[PDB]
Amino acid sequence: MMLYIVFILSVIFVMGFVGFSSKPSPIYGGLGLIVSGGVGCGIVLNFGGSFLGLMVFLIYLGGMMVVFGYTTAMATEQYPEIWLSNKAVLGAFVTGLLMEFFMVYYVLKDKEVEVVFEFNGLGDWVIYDTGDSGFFSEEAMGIAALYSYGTWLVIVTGWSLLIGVVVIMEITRG
Amino acid sequence: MSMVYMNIMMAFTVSLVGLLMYRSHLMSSLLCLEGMMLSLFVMAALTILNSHFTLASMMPIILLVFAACEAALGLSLLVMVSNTYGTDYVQNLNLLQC
Amino acid sequence: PGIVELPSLEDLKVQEVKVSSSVLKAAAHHYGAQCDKPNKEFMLCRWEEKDPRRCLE
Amino acid sequence: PFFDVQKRLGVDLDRWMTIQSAEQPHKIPSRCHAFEKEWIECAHGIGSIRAEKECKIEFEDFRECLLRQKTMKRLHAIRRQREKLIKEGKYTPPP
Amino acid sequence: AERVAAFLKNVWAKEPVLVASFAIAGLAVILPTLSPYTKYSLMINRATPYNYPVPLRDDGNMPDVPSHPQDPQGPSLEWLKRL
Amino acid sequence: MWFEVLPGIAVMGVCLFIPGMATARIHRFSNGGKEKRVAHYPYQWYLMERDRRVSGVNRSYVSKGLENI
Amino acid sequence: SMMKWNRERRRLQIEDFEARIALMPLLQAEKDRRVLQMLRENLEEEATVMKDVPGWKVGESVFHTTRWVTPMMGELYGLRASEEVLSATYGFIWYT
Amino acid sequence: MNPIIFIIILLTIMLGTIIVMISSHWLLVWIGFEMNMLAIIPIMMKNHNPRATEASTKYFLTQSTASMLLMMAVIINLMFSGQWTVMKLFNPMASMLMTMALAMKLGMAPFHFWVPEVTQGIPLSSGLILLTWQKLAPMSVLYQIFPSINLNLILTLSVLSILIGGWGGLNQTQLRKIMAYSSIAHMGWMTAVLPYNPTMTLLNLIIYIIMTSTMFTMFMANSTTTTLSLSHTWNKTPIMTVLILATLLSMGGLPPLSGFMPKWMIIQEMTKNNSIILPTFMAITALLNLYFYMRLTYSTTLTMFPSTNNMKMKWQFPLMKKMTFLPTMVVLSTMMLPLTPMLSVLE
Amino acid sequence: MFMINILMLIIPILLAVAFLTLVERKVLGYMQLRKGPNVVGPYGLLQPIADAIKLFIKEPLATSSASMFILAPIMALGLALTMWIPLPMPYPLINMNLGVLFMLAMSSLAVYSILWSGWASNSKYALIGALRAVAQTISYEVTLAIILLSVLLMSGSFTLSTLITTQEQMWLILPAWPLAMMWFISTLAETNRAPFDLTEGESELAGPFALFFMAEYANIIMMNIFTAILFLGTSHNPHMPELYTINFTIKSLLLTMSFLWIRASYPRFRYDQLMHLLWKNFLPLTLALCMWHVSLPILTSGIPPQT
Amino acid sequence: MNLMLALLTNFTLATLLVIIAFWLPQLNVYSARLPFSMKFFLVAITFLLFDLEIALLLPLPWASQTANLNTMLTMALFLIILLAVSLAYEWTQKGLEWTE
Ligand SMILES: CCCCCCCCCCCCO[C@@H]1O[C@H](CO)[C@@H](O[C@H]2O[C@H](CO)[C@@H](O)[C@H](O)[C@H]2O)[C@H](O)[C@H]1O
Ligand SMILES: CCCCCCCCCCCCO[C@@H]1O[C@H](CO)[C@@H](O[C@H]2O[C@H](CO)[C@@H](O)[C@H](O)[C@H]2O)[C@H](O)[C@H]1O
Ligand SMILES: CCCCCCCCCCCCO[C@@H]1O[C@H](CO)[C@@H](O[C@H]2O[C@H](CO)[C@@H](O)[C@H](O)[C@H]2O)[C@H](O)[C@H]1O
Ligand SMILES: CCCCCCCCCCCCO[C@@H]1O[C@H](CO)[C@@H](O[C@H]2O[C@H](CO)[C@@H](O)[C@H](O)[C@H]2O)[C@H](O)[C@H]1O
Ligand SMILES: N=C(N)NC(=N)NCCc1ccc(I)c(Cl)c1
Repeated sequence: MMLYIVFILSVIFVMGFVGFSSKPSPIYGGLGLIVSGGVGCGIVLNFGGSFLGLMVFLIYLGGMMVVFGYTTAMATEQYPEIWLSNKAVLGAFVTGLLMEFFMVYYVLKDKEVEVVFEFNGLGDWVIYDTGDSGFFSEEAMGIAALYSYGTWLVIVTGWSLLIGVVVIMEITRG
Repeated sequence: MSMVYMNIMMAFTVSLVGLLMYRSHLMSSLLCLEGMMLSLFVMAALTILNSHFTLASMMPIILLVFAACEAALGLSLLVMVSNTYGTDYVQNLNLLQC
Repeated sequence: PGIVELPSLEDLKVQEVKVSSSVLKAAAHHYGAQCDKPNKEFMLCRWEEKDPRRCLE
Repeated sequence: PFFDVQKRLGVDLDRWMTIQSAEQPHKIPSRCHAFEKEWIECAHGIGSIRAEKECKIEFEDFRECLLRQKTMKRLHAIRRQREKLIKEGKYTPPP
Repeated sequence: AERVAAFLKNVWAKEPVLVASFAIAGLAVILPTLSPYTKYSLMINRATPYNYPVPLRDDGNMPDVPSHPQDPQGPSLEWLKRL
Repeated sequence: MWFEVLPGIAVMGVCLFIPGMATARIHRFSNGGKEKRVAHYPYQWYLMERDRRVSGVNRSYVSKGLENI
Repeated sequence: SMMKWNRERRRLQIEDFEARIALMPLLQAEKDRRVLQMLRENLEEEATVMKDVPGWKVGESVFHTTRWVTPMMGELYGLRASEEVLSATYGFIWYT
Repeated sequence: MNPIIFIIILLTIMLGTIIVMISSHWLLVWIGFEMNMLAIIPIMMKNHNPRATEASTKYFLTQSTASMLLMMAVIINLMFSGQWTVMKLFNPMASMLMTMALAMKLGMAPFHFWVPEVTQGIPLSSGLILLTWQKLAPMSVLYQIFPSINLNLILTLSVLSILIGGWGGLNQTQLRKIMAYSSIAHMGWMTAVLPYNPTMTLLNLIIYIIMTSTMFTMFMANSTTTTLSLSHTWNKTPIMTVLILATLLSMGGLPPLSGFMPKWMIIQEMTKNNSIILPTFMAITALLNLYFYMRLTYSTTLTMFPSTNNMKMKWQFPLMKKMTFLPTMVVLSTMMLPLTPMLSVLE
Repeated sequence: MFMINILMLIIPILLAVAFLTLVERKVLGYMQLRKGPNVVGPYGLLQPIADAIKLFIKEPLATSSASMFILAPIMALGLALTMWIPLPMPYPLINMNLGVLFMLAMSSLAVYSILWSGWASNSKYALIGALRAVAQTISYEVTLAIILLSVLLMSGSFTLSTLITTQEQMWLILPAWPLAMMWFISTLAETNRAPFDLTEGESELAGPFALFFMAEYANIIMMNIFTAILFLGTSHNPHMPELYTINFTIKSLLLTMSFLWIRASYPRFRYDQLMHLLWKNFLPLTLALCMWHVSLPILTSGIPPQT
Repeated sequence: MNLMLALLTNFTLATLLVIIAFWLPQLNVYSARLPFSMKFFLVAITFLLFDLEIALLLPLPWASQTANLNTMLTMALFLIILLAVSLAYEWTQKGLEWTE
């Protein structure tokens, strides 16, 4: 049911993580992280994080992960090894995949589960806020406040990005 | 806790185990490091959004910006390693054994 | 911990304003001028009591 | 802070974002604003050693608002019992 | 000064794109402090009512607080209408 | 002559006219002949959901006026 | 030209926002009764369903304080049909 | 490196640390570590060689992993308390994750493996920053979260570091590795007393920094990175050998020298808390460090090792290295015991 | 009802792309003192159909990774169609509160099809050509995003239909023609169009081919539709929405035709020269104009409404 | 639901077009480092760092609605200037050159 959409996305989130965490060829590992990034945006979108969700797409996927794939094609792998052809990768992938399914089966059967810690299984919708009738996006108001309240955050963040340029030029000059 | 936190916490653990159990490519371990950031971004965003902590809405963006800058530094080190040995294999980074 | 006291279904009953939002929007400016006093008395109650059960009247 | 430069200079570098009951854009309140306020006011100035014991009621209420574990557990109980009775045909739900 | 004008002519001949960039960037930094209209930006933003204006409990000692929206006391937006 | 370029431009222009014209007429058909309601903020969604309850048929675009007073 | 039009757009926004402010007391009055009616309705069904559960007290608060606490989504729509719950939870996020 | 860039990068290393020390918000603490780590990598890489690239990469992976774990602890703390204030954490799992993250950053055993390798692979000046200034930011966080730290975890980390640091240094002939293992052992003393009296943690940290800076400066003055190279000092700068001897005996904790003071006060604070077995075990285990400090004194000052003919060419030129603050640092490293009560300024 | 609406967008987009190939050939031809297609159907009107059938029954002529060889064209075509769903013409298919950000986010993903097809080429030299194309594309993404932000400081929001309101009285090209100029050139470089068509240039110094071609030509139309909305806003009459659609289509056609006009008029940039055009010319001006457009509404008291 | 339907339609159609494009009747019976160039790597990294600054500027249209315009304008310009300084540094350190 669509009432479990956030949970279903979170399940797909984990499988994508088991994908690249078992570490196939970095070409495929990069693909697994991209799928998890998109699914991670969807989870954030369903909690009212419209701007935050789109930043994952714009910055994490369209920026960072593009640079990761660019670097992989240039300095790591040019031709991917067949996926899961390695034994450890296949074993690690299968091991993680089975753990996720056993988690998902029990939480859905009992509507709760104790995997080390206690988790409710009624659906994430139950904790949502019941009153909202403002004429603005609260997420947008909070993010916009970076320029009024977060003067100090802007200074240190902007400085660190400038030092990022300086440092990387030093590192690579060799 | 709510049901979503189970899988988001699991995703971080999966990527942490991935990071701590190296294979050969240094790039593969960098991807696990960025996977850890992704799960942190999602968990922080969910907590902040659900609680309606308005001013904290900027925090996931700051986390994303700084972590991307850290990843850029890591990628630069990877290419310098690759220039030295022709691969990003971590077994080559064993000179300081002695 | 105790029991959340709730008003009975009968204490909540009232005659509704069953007109659409374009009707309300159209009349909003005269409505604010005409019905200001009971409206502001209600909103004062809500922000002072911080409890919907205390401002039903 | 290790060095409390902010208080010494009176400058607010990062206190504005430390708690959810602080001032927010357009007075948008957090969901647990009233619980955070009560706990903070109970614990103010007495030190964490004392507050851990003397403000336990406010903190337990605040943690309930934050994660809603008891509320979800209670709902789980009522739903689980309702499914039992309906499975036994002893209960018909109203519209 | 003459050395300043000779420098400006040189860059204008060789790097007009950079000269334009710096001139535009300089105007952006300076003009807000010289503009008589910058003060209205503060006032207009403050005059936009995003949340509900919660009324005050009347204690009998608030002659400056209107009792009705159409009473004369309180902020006026007549300056904004004429803007 | 150059005006023999027009027939291909006309076909292209008709192909690009269809999406906008179709969306507008589908919106009117699905919303009682009016523009589709825009709800970008919680306040507008709240009014639309109140309209759905007030409509009596579960359609936010069915409006009740003073006849319901 | 942009300055003039944007100034007029700011005046048009203020007028729109003031229409909302005029209606807010009425909408707030309705929202209070709707929430309390739903909570009261959920309370009738709990009394029936949890009648023979040992120790259960019906409508017992989980909070120590007696202060009114805004119910979360599962408290109001806990026992209602899935279509209504879906609209109340994801309708706005999913709208076009 | 351009001299102006080197200054700006050094100031950024300091600024990142300062942000950690003045912040009340956990995000700013995390930012301080991120900024600090970004700026330190270029000074590890500055000599451009495979060893410096391996050290910078090993350092980056360790610190990045530790910062991810720190951000986890922060987010878990937010979930269970709804606030970001830098103080005690409000969840035991968060406390373990932050403690482990900070132990990794400090290079405490069993997260110590990177310290000897990274220090060996970078220049002496960079190792000086790594083993002194970089301890400030993590220790200042531990100073503020210690009420919520698991006592068994922190004392286990301390005991392991004192053992690993002591044993690891016995097998070393490289001076940078000797300093690395010496650093690991000294971190253990600092964290062992933290649950009882953080002031004594600060005292140990300050004195350790002073003696560590002295030794690195004296190694830099002569460009010595190995024991055998250091053994040529007597035939060039005899004064330097005496200063090295005095400083090493101080780092060994021998009275009447300054390095006795932190061990002396830590033992006092632990005994006031009826901790007797642990301080005694620590003091006896620190004899391992004294052994390989004494070994260096034998080959540097108390015996004259064989020389080389080309050394005579060195007799004709003076020391031109800055040796900044060395005369002050060496006197503080050795002659401060009579002023021990001055530790109250750190209260 | 909604699925009909989706198809009344998808199908016309593909048909418009098909006949843009004819219009391009005929417009280029007449600028070259010739005719272009005029035999295959009257005035060449069946030429796109013959080309389409021909390409799809051609032999589909080893990939270094089958999954990525197939992913790249699906990504290209799927993303290209997705960029159309928030466009207000005048009503969008999906009305997004952050439609401008959505288009920026989706367009940033399009570079993966270049990267993946370079990986799947199984050739060292094709991978290098793909990486050069990617570097060009991301370089011009920088100015496009900053130019867009500058314009939105006059509009007030990320909603695409608000650009219509912002230009009720006047086109945004008048207050922002310096940005319009760099925006227009940036779109050419972003779509690898002449004089920025270095992939086809540097390279020469069936169905799968057709699919990539459709994706690129759909992007070309879409970018010029975006340009029309961004800088040449059409007035919307709610009782006669077709009036908006006619005027806005004409502007988009003319902007698209000017892409062909430019291809016919100039030689090609060198790779290093088009990099300098961005990093040393456009980006400095874009940064200065971004500061200027942050200050201007404040200093004129012309800040737009949030909503 | 509508956006999910649209996305599923777009990519589902793209999959189908690729399918028939690869399978029609034919009628016949019979990981090193890629010649690594450092300059292209620095373009990608420079794009990344500038992209993160753009992420910080995107809120600006909303930030202009604040009453704290004095602070907001100063920080907006400060961020853009620091972006310009980054470009100026790369420019003067030969980071935008394609020779050698
Ligand atoms: C090194 C592993 C790295 C991956 C980390 C993975 C994420 C870890 C998530 C930790 C979040 C759960 O944290 C845990 O939640 C439960 C839920 O009440 C808390 O509560 C639990 O212990 C306390 C004990 O007084 C009580 O509340 C109760 O007995 C029990 O429910 C725990 O005190 C807390 O430690
Ligand atoms: C290493 C870098 C060295 C450079 C150091 C520069 C430090 C700059 C510190 C900036 C913060 C100064 O101090 C802080 O400023 C802002 C306004 O500017 C004020 O903030 C003001 O606007 C916002 C909006 O409400 C809120 O924070 C608060 O309501 C108000 O006080 C703070 O009340 C003041 O404490
Ligand atoms: C857009 C919808 C279009 C609908 C059109 C439907 C028409 C279906 C009938 C298609 C007939 C194609 O005809 C056939 O195509 C294939 C394309 O590789 C050609 O090629 C094929 O045959 C040759 C030998 O003859 C083989 O070596 C080759 O490997 C094989 O591909 C044939 O030479 C041609 O005879
Ligand atoms: C490398 C670091 C670069 C940092 C660059 C920072 C540049 C900042 C330049 C402009 C900063 C101030 O810019 C502008 O100045 C005028 C001064 O009258 C202020 O004042 C103006 O607006 C305020 C509203 O707040 C009114 O009360 C006032 O009457 C009006 O004159 C503006 O509020 C401010 O927006
Ligand atoms: N570049 C041009 N304008 N001419 C040209 N030969 N284009 C390519 C031809 C083509 C490709 C795909 C399809 I579908 C169609 Cl219908 C036509």
